[PDB]
Amino acid sequence: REFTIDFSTQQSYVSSLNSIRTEISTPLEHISQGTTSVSVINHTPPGSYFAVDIRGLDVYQARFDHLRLIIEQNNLYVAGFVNTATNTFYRFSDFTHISVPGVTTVSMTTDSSYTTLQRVAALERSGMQISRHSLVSSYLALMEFSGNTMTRDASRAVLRFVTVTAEALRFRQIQREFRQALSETAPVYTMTPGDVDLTLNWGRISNVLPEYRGEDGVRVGRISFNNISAILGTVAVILNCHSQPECQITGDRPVIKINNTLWESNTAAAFLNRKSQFLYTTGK
Amino acid sequence: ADCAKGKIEFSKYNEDDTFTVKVDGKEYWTSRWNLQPLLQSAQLTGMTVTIKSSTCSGFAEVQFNND
Amino acid sequence: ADCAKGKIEFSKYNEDDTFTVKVDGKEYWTSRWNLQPLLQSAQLTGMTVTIKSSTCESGSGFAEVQFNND
Amino acid sequence: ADCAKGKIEFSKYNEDDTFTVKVDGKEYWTSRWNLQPLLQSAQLTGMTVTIKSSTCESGSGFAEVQFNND
Amino acid sequence: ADCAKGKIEFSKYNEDDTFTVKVDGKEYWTSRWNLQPLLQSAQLTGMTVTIKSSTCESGSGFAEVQFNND
Amino acid sequence: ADCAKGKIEFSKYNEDDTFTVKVDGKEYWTSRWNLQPLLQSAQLTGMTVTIKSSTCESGSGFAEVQFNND
Amino acid sequence: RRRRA
Repeated sequence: REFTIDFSTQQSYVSSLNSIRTEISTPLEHISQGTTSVSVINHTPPGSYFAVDIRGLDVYQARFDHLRLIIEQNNLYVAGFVNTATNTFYRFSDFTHISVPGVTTVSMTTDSSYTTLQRVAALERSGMQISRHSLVSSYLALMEFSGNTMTRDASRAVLRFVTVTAEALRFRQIQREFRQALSETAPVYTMTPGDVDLTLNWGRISNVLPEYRGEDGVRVGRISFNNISAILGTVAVILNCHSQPECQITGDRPVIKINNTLWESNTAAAFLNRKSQFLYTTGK
Repeated sequence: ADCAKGKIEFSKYNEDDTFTVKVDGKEYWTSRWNLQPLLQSAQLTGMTVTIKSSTCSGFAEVQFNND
Repeated sequence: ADCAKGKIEFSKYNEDDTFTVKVDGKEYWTSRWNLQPLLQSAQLTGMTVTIKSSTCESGSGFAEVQFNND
Repeated sequence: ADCAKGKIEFSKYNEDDTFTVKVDGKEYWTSRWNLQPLLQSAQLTGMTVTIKSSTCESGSGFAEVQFNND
Repeated sequence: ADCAKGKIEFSKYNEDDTFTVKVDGKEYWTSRWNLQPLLQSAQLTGMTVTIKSSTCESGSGFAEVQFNND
Repeated sequence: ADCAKGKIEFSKYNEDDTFTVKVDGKEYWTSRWNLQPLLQSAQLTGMTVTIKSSTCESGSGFAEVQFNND
Repeated sequence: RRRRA
């Protein structure tokens, strides 16, 4: 399955993301308005991927058009990137189970964790700037890349492209904040600590939201939603937790309802595991 | 004896550093400090508690069950 | 007396190791260390707390507090 | 020995300040004060624990427990 | 004075019995054990903390901190 | 040395009252009493912990640990 | 496992 993400305008970009979501996921019964929902990725066999062709970096122009991302379908991870001009798939070391026919697969030494990518890139995501201009720069870096080990510029390019494709697919919040950079003003998107925290809590969020039944709030670690509009404004696609390993940290209880708020059980457990404070502090 | 069984209707930290819970319409207190977080957690997560005591006043034995 | 009843608006650890909570627009402090994490749990979870004391002036001390759920 | 592995079916604070958990159908008590809130939090989230003891009969004591992510 | 306000980015216990938190790009430390569970719970629940001190030198100690849900 | 940086795969309360975590395939123990709830909270929320110690072989002790969200 | 991109 192949989809285009077209960066020409905010319209073309959001349309692209919405079409992907519609094809690969199904709305939650209880978090859906119109055709805008939190949706659960439909089950695919392990190893299944879809391709994303990057378009519209130069508005409405058929240039800068040789970059494709390979996305593992069940978890939306970028498995690597394809230079369609050289017919080469540069694949991260944690995706040797992703096989793409027809391309030359270059198996990289670099893994795709944000820890690794930020290190190699010498670029932290908190505060990282993304503009149309730096997406073009990212595209050029990825097209110039060769070899089995990511360089700094290739890693920076992957950080930016993953944010505006896969992470925006997951989070309507990131879609909404980044898309302003596509406008004629050409402003800069700066990814916030809150954006980063969302991405880091995706698995936990995915385990909790299927249990939502209209509670006044949702609390998942550092993440809080106070109403359905906050949920819908923030989250668009979650893992299928029925199942995926990212759904579970420990224990087997997704949620606890406390005072009309749906808590991730592990969050409550993590502040209800303290003994008597006087005994704690004096028992050194 | 099982003095009371049910959800904690309220808890209360007392000026004498004891701790009171209301369960199934009756109030009981304990002087054991480590029961303070244990009981408040039970109250927050909806645990069924069983207050137990030779006389059913104070207590220092309580069973905790998830809902 | 029941000095204040409501959700904890903020809590604050103080340099003298006392602990302040703001409830229904009034601030109260306790020197009972055991209350620090319990009040934090109450604040995190939106319990309704009832501050009890023989002095109910904002800024006064307390060592009795009831915790209620919705 | 590894006596019981599974979720905590109930927990109980005891008159002598020890603390009992029922795991895999058998009851075990511990006098380790620090285990009391840890075990209760494991209980509330369904965390699998492994009780380790010299004797594994229901009613045995333990001073060692592993908290697993199963 | 208000030294830093924000969510806790990370916390760290050091061999020298100090507990560091990073808030709004600045690091502060406390040796009050009372504050360790309070600060870590604030970190894991996304509370906004306000570090308060007489002088707000970077890397300075603190023993006053406000906790807010938002 | 930076010994390990990863999620807590399990924790264990030991018979000598120290507390062990398994991180990145190696086991590390600490006698620091303050760390026991903090480490369990880390395990419960999938925090990344950074274990630092003078020796990093499995079975080494530690007193310094950083708690990260990311 | 730490978060993968």
